[PDB]
Amino acid sequence: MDVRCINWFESHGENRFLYLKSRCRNGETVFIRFPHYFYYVVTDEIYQSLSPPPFNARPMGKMRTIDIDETISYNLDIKDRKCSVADMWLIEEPKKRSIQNATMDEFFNISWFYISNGISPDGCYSLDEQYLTKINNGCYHCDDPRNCFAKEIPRFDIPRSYLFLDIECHFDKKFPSVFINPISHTSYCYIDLSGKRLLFTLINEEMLTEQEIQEAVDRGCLRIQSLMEMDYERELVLCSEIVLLRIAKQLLELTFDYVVTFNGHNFDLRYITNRLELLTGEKIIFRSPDKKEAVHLCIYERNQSSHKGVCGMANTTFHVNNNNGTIFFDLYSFIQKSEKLDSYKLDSISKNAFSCMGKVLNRGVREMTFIGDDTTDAKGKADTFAKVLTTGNYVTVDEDIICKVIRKDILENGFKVVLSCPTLPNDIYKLSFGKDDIDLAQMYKDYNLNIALDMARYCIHDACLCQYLWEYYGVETKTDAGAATYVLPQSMVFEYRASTIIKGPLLKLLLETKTILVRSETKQKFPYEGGKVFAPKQKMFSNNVLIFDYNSLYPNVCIFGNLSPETLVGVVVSTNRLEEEINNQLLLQKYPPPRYITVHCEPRLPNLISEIAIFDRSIEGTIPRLLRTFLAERARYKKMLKQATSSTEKAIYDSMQYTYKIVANSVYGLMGFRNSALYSYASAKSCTSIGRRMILYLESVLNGAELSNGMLRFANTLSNPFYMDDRDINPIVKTSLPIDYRFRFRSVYGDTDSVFTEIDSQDVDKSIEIAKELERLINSRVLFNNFKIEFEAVYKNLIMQSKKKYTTMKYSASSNSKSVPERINKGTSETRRDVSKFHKNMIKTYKTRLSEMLSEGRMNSNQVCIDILRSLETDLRSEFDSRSSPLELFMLSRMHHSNYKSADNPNMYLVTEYNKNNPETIELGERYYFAYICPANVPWTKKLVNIKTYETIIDRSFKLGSNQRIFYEVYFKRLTSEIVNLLDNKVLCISFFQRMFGSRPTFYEA
Amino acid sequence: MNSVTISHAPYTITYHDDWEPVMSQLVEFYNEVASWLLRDETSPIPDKFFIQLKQPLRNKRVCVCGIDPYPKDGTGVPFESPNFTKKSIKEIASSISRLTGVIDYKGYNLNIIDGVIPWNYYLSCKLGETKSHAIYWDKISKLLLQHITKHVSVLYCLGKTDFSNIRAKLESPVTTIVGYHPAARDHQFEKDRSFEIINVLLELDNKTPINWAQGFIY
Amino acid sequence: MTSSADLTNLKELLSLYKSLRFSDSVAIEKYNSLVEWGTSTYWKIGVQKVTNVETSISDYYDEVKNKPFNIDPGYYIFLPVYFGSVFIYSKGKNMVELGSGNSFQIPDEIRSACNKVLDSDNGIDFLRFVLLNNRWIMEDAISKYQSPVNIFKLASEYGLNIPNYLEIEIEEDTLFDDELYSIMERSFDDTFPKISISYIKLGELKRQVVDFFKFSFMYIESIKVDRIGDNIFIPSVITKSGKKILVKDVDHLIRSKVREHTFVKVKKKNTFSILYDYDGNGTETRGEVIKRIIDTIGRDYYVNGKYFSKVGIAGLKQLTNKLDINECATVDELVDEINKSGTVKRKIKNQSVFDLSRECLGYPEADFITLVNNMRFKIENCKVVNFNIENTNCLNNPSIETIYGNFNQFVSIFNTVTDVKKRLFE
Amino acid sequence: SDLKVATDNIVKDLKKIITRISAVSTVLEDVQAAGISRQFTSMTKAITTLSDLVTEG
Amino acid sequence: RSDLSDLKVATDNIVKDLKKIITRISAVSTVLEDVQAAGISRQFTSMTKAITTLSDLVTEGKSKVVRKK
Amino acid sequence: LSDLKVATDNIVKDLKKIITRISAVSTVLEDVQAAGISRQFTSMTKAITTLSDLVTEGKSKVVRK
Amino acid sequence: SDLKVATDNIVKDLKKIITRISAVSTVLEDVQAAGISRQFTSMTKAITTLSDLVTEG
DNA sequence: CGCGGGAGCTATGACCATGATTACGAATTGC
DNA sequence: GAATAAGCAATTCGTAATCATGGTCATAGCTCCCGCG
Ligand SMILES: Cc1cn([C@H]2CC[C@@H](COP(=O)(O)OP(=O)(O)OP(=O)(O)O)O2)c(=O)[nH]c1=O
Ligand SMILES: [Mg+2]
Repeated sequence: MDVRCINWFESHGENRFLYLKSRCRNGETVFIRFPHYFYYVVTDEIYQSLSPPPFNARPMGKMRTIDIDETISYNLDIKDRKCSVADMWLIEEPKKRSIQNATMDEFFNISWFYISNGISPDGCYSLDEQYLTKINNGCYHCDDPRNCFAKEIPRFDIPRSYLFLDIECHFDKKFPSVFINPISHTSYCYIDLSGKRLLFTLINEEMLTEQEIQEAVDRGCLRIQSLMEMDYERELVLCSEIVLLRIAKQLLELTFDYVVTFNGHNFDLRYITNRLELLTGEKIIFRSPDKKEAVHLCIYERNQSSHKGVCGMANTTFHVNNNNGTIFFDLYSFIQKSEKLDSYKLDSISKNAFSCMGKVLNRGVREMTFIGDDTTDAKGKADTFAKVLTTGNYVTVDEDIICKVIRKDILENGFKVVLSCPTLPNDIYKLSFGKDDIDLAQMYKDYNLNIALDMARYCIHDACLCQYLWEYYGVETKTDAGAATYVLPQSMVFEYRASTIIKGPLLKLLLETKTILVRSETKQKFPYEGGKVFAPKQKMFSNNVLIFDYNSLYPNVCIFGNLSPETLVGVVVSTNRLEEEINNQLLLQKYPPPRYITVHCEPRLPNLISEIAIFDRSIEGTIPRLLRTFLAERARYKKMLKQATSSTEKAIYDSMQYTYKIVANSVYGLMGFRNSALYSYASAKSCTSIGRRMILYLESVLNGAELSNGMLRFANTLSNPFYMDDRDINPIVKTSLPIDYRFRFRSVYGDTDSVFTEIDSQDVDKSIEIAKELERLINSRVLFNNFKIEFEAVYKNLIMQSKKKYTTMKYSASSNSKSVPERINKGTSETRRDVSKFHKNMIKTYKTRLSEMLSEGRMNSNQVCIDILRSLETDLRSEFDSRSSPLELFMLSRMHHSNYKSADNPNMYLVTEYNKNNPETIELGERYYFAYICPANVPWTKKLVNIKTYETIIDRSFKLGSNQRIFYEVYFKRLTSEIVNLLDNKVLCISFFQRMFGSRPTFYEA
Repeated sequence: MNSVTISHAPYTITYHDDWEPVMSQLVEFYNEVASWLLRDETSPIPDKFFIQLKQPLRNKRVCVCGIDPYPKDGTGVPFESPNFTKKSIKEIASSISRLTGVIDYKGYNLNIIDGVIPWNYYLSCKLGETKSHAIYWDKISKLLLQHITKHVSVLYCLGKTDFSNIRAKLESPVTTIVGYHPAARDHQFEKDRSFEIINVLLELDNKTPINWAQGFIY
Repeated sequence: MTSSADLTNLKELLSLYKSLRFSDSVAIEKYNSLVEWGTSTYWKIGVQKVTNVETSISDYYDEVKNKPFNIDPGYYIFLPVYFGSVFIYSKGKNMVELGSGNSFQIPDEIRSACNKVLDSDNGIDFLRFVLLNNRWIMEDAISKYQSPVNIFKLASEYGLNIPNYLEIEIEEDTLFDDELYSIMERSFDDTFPKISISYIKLGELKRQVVDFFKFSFMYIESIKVDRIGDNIFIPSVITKSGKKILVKDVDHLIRSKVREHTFVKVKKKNTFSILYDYDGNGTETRGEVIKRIIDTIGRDYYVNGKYFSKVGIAGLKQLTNKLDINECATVDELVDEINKSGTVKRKIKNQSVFDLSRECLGYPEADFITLVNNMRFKIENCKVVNFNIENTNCLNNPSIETIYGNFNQFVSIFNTVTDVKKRLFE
Repeated sequence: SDLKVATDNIVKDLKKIITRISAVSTVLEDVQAAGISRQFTSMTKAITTLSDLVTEG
Repeated sequence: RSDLSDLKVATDNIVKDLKKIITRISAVSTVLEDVQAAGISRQFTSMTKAITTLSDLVTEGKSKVVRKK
Repeated sequence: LSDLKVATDNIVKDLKKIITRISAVSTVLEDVQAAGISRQFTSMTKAITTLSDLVTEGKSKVVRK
Repeated sequence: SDLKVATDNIVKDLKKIITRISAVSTVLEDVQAAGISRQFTSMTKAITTLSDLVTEG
């Protein structure tokens, strides 16, 4: 009996039960109920003495228990790490049991259900019907999960059901309040089990007069009076708010696979349940698959406390208390977790997501026709833009121009759109779905039928935009990947951070490797060094630099050095040079260099001068095997990334390989995280130490490296920096390049593993071919074991502001001279979310200007500074006097949290005053727009204090008053400081900074 | 003891002068939530909703906070029952009797103790349902408990599931003790030591410890 | 949060909050971890973390009257306030110096006896101590509900040096003049130098320290060292008239900035001469003061904690005196005797080779770690066959330079201890 | 050379006074150190005026 | 020396002697002014060296007493 | 010259400087006597005799009477 | 040998003072005359002390 | 003739305002 | 009723404690101006 796992979900209250949502090949949804136990791991003697006997016990095999405690030794009398190899038992308890000296307690009962029963949460299984008993229609009970979930058949596709929805509520105030404000429009994207995608919007008839309601009926919309009269095929249905909420309750009570909303748990579904229990007292009742218990839709607040500083409450996600198995998915929390954008409102997410380049076919007085195909932009971008445009109403031309869609044609391989656009000079423009040129509250004041139909269109665009963001991010593929790898339920894949998604495959490993990691003493946290970031040698590069990046540097460091909490033989520390030399000699003669790696680190304590951690590379560690699992998954999704043609699947697979990169670096990070079960201070410290030695090794072989007569000479020897190995250390390496190539290499910059290798060539194709030869030669000769560098790209016109701050044009490894460069900004003002759009636009314009008049090269740099500062003063005074740039160019953004050392922090104070004074509440982890606003009668301010008191949180309904103005002085001061960092010429820049802002500017030191 | 006028429900709110800086916002939220609140038959009568507004806040240093009143027979004062038929006040009295040794008592009352203000987070609920009027009392509960935690030193919460979000629902930091509910299963309220933890955390703040024997009714 | 163990941790947090001025840095860090636990668990708490705590017991001691005064009637136990460095031993169970808050190394039998004393009564806040001429004397014992004479007898059982406690009965308003002060100081009948006397009521806390003296200024002839141990020397300073002014520590010499032929602030007593606890106003830095003091005493002396220590030919004799065992001439009978004595064998197990060789020659911890950290070692088979120094910046310190001069003898004893450890357990 | 032996007696007596300052200045209180520093500033005024008279004439 | 106490009589005596030393050096300064105004030719290189040694001695006595904390 | 106030102010300002100069001569004389050198003051005895004589006739002639 | 020529300069200065006193002293007015008389008595005291210092040997 | 009351000057240590320096935390990003 | 959390490096911006420098203010020397017995 073939099924595919859709969702796993636990019962809460009465008997503790675990359920599986599954579908067969024919599409009939099958539920499997399990007796969900509390899982405990004890030794043989503790299993023999448990006072009451267990409900169920499973022989877990003779499993070693290693005490992962980092006790520093001042000599080489390290006592052996406490390994107690004993036969183990899995205690399956229906209720929670407090067991003395029970091990493996960090893992959850759901992962213990998965791995001890051999069940993959992303799996296809042929279920043995002799172990399944039928509770009711559609649900079964399985008492034996080993034998029933034994045959793992390959993957087959299933008809997934979906409910994408967005609601629109009338507000005459700033924000809707459900006690006073009704619901105007609710739109639903019903994708049923047959694949039928139904787009229908419910319109509140209580806002329209009877003649207006008759006019809406005559325009083709359906009138209903009850729940039974509702037709899902009709795209526009008018009803009362009670009937609208009953339709919402009927749809949310349906056992979907996925109810996907944007900010819907916090606003939309909460507002639906609130208005439903106000207007008629009904509740959206979620039923269990066996219908033993029933719960109501209560949006329970779940708050993620921080793990740094005072560990304050840093993020709030909202979820649905449902026991039916529908994964009620909030896209808002998901895209906050995944993406890094200025705002996480739906307009900003669709601005970032569905951005396409379109060329102009027809130019009119007010109608511009854009077309977009596979020739205008990347492949699949125009198809996604067409699919968004199928329900879209407004397209943002370039960045600051918002244009209404007049006519939309969906082509075979792209889109053709007619827009309400003024005449523009350039032929190709970026098209995106950003903001709208509407004022929602004002068109609520004069609310008529045309407004009702346009806002039905906007609300169906938002409900379908949930689907378009669902398929853009590939959330079902990400959910399947998370269920397969992290060994978690599909509802539980995204709601957790690194440690929980580690705990699945970690437990898979610890059952396979037969290892238990326990602790006796308390864990101690010390500040340890991280990656090696080199200083940039020069600010500007007219020369090509080659970018060589270690493939997963810290995972390969952990796998190479066997850096695990249980493979740490001991930490040898010395307060003095004498016992340091004694311990060094005993280290060389006691621990062999191939079997044990000895990692010289900076000390954890100031009295120590040396700290050597010894790791045994004979048994493969838990952290290295977990990292081999995660880079196996990452290499698999990188292989699908290279095999993806459309930009949709390319973005999805790039996001998933980046996610596996982040979780692989999180395996490292939990060893530096003191509250983690995998906390190993010596292993994380040795990880950064071996990584830093790899950085210095790759830097030293590339700094001063030359290629001449086809023969590439590294400046230093090709020695393994930790031990002597059998590979050759000769820097004279044979190439596969032409003999006439005579080029020199200079490592100008290193940002942890990525080293920036300046070749004296300026040709793109020559640099790409030579750097591919360098990557192959380094991977074959310079590097060793799992260490492999990758030539990411050639960075042309590299403008290094500082460490981790550079601007360049990127020529990738698959690119050539004829390929279009990609402007990569890393950590500059354009990337930074605390930097205003006016600052970003002005620094981009002035960087282009500086590149132009530095490429001219006919006139002196003092006059460069004079001309750029004069144009800057003219532009800033024009902005200060004219004030033509709107508030949207001057909104900063920052995340709201509670993780503050001071209780009277001004940012927290500002958000709390906003939440008191306004019906819009900013949750923890929410991104809010704030701007520096002062009264307009205030003149130009030289001596500036109390800057954070001028901050004002800006929302969609904020309008800058006549008395108010943007405090331009702080934005101008930051922009001027960035420009005089770029301009050098310190004395005249201090003179201009004091003549305009009355202060000493901060100049970066190389 | 200043008073304000509201449009409906008790039509007056009597409050102590320490409750003044959160009173206009209280009227602002109550004027929109009370019209929907009044249709459901509430467990306390509406005139007893703001009895605890009359209590001062300068002398109070411990907030013994519940999530809501009892589902039946709400007297308007949190953890108060003259009939002494409520399990929550019964096991609170059992814990105080196990601490102080005073076992010969007719009843217990957390309101008569100096320095202890008894609080219900949601100020009302439906007759027979727990946390029913959470929807009506979110903003009011956040406002009033943040006002309490500005003045008191120690906040004691009688619930894990109900007060798991209390560090977010209050923005100013305060000594929060998220204790178990008395009706919580596995006799977790019998096992825990929260009242002496209240006294020790008061002595850490250089405050006068609560004498818990003042609340006994003989 | 809510359990019994959390109540226990909070009670310990309150107990070490009440003894912040009395605790060592280990107990200060324990208090800080308890503050961190209470901040992570109970969100805001009343107590903060502390970085630098001034060690002062002036909350339990009244302001010194320094004038004759009438004594109220009642019971009185007059206790001799001695001259040496005041040490307090809190519930953190390490020695705490006033004004510095640094743990200081002590003989183990004294530490075990004080452990037994604090195991006898947990109501004792701390025990007040004297460090003068390397001999640990209980000043005082401060307890909430017990008279200090019981602790004095109880520690007299354990072998600590206990002063002559005297309980005298006062029934009238007797004036406490300098003559009755001299009568009571000779009624103590101690050779040990006393700076003042503190008295306690039978039923009323907040001890008063009464001190009759005169601030005096005598011209200094020279600074003379006097042997008080196997290697350590007390500092003493001498007037031109021949009267000896006692000095508390070497840190008393640098802190007062004593040099020859200068007037010093001395508190004259009936018999003893007491140098005042004052900061020197000569504006010379601490290193140059150390340089001048070592130059006028001799370059074979180095600053070792509170005392100067000598250098010389250091062989098996000082190793046997450090081990407190019988004297052995060769290595082999020394290892055989260590095999005879199980406790010394266990001590050599728990204590490393460098620590044994450093405490054998009486070297300090920090200065010798600084000196070893600036030289290089050629080492063959756990032995120092050659040494050369890289940084000569530490050699400006005369203590570090003196220890570098005696480094050859340190190498010899280090190799001897290395051979002993090699044939003991390998 | 009456002025020469006068300045020789001045520097000898002032050397004796500075020797006594070196003897007593380790234990001086703040107010008397401020007073003797005031007298030393008057000393510096006197020797700079003498320097002006022997330089300018 | 003897057994001295309470240095303010010694401080007043040292300040009075320094007052005498100041009046003596101001006396020789104004009589040097008068004899330079008289018009006699004088060579004062050794006088300048004596003033330099006097200033060095005065600042040697100065550097030990002025600065607190 | 009117009202003779400026002449009196000038002679007061001059005579206090003369007094300071005379005390300065006495102080440097005490310094050279305490230095220990052997000196003769006979020419200065004649000088102090004639200046004392002339200032005694000035004192006899300056009286207001 | 500088003290005798300095004393000669002082003899010339007091000669100038006595000649201008004899020029202007036809009227002096009583309070300033008493002031310069007390100045002459203080000057006589100072010259008497200097005479004691030159006759003490 | 000789010392006390008084008034003006000259620095001089100390207190405070202003502005530059630096630690310190948040916010972000790069890794 | 109750049932987690990746590290460090580096840059910039704002706030606040600390300190250099200068202005100012009480105060000690200090030195003459005048006076009265
Ligand atoms: C991004 C990131 C990285 N790290 C560590 C871990 C390694 C180094 C360098 O990793 P990088 O992204 O440059 O390249 P890397 O990932 O090593 O190379 P690949 O892109 O996987 O090929 O930084 C981390 O701790 N947390 C993170 O979020
Ligand atoms: Mg990399």
